[PDB]
Amino acid sequence: KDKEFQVLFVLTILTLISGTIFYSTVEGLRPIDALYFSVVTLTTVGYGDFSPQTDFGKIFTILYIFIGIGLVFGFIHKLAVNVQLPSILSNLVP
Amino acid sequence: KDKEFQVLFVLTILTLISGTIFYSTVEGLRPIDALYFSVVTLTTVGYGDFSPQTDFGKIFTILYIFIGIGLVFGFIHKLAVNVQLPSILSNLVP
Amino acid sequence: KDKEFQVLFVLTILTLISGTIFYSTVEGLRPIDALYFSVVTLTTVGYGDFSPQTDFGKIFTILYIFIGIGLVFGFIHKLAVNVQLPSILSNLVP
Amino acid sequence: KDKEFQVLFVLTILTLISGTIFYSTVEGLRPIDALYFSVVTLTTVGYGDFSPQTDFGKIFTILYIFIGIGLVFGFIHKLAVNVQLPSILSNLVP
Ligand SMILES: [K+]
Ligand SMILES: [K+]
Ligand SMILES: [Tl+]
Ligand SMILES: [Tl+]
Ligand SMILES: [Tl+]
Ligand SMILES: [Tl+]
Ligand SMILES: [Tl+]
Ligand SMILES: [Tl+]
Ligand SMILES: [Tl+]
Ligand SMILES: [Tl+]
Ligand SMILES: [Tl+]
Ligand SMILES: [Tl+]
Ligand SMILES: [Tl+]
Ligand SMILES: [Tl+]
Repeated sequence: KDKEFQVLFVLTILTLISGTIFYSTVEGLRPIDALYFSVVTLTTVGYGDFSPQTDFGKIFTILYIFIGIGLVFGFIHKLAVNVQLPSILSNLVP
Repeated sequence: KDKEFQVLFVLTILTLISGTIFYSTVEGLRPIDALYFSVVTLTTVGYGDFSPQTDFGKIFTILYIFIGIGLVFGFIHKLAVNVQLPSILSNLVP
Repeated sequence: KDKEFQVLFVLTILTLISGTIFYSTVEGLRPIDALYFSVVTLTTVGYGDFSPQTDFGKIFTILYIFIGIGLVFGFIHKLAVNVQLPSILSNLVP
Repeated sequence: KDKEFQVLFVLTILTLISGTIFYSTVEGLRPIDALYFSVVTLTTVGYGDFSPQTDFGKIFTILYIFIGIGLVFGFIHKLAVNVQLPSILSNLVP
């Protein structure tokens, strides 16, 4: 639980590393924009201020979403259950 | 349940207060636009009519999403289960 | 189950009726655009091809999302479980 | 489980085939853009770089979302549980 959250954290980090490199290189975004876009994509926000322009970028984004969404939201949840909720409940009492 | 919903309500309010101040100040949005954007972000709608323009805004938005999504949707759900569904079911019968 | 799906269906319909009237009137959208926008909003797609321009539209959209998201996705799910999955499984065998 | 994932995979594929043909034809998108848009829609990302322009496209998109969202996310999850998580856990040990 405290130990499992560390697994999803690495996996998420690795997923975002992959998107940051792909979109910097193929779509030509600055690395910070590429990471931002990767996060905005896999959390399903999708502002569209960055969006792939090339057919290679679109095909990767299809695959990137299907693979990553399940992971990322897995991490958000465990962060919610096993890391966020404790601190909350511990602040309720002295 | 009636008591827990009040916890998530405050926490959500505090999360949206934080986004409203950050985006008003760093991204220069009117306070109402900043709150609207914060809500549109953390519910994962993401119209993109407002989107951060500065690197500081993008880095904060990455962190803001990961922290807040789990909270907000937690509140939507409890609102659904413990506050919305009762009124519905009570209207079914006299 | 077959009976409960009918409840969420009406409630969803009523939620979308409300958005269709509000956005037609306050934001000035054609009624079909207003319904489309209401659906695109409460399912959290959020293309942003329509987005509220007035402060009244933004305040309503904040409230509309928090109230409706929980409902709508409730209906999508029951449609998935109690109406979509049966037909699927019945087609598996003669 | 290994067998059920194959069911959702076909159904998802068929759902995306339908969107690819509809949006190519009615909205006039290149087939690759149409598939990309279908995926970006049903995963609720919604960049809005493509969005339907015709009333027929908007009405279909309303129905397409309500029908498909439940399916697609069903597939993402099973992919997460029954296909993604194993490989993860098997890499943990030799
Ligand atoms: K946009
Ligand atoms: K735009
Ligand atoms: Tl945008
Ligand atoms: Tl941009
Ligand atoms: Tl979304
Ligand atoms: Tl979006
Ligand atoms: Tl937009
Ligand atoms: Tl704006
Ligand atoms: Tl958008
Ligand atoms: Tl747009
Ligand atoms: Tl428009
Ligand atoms: Tl979205
Ligand atoms: Tl866009
Ligand atoms: Tl386009």
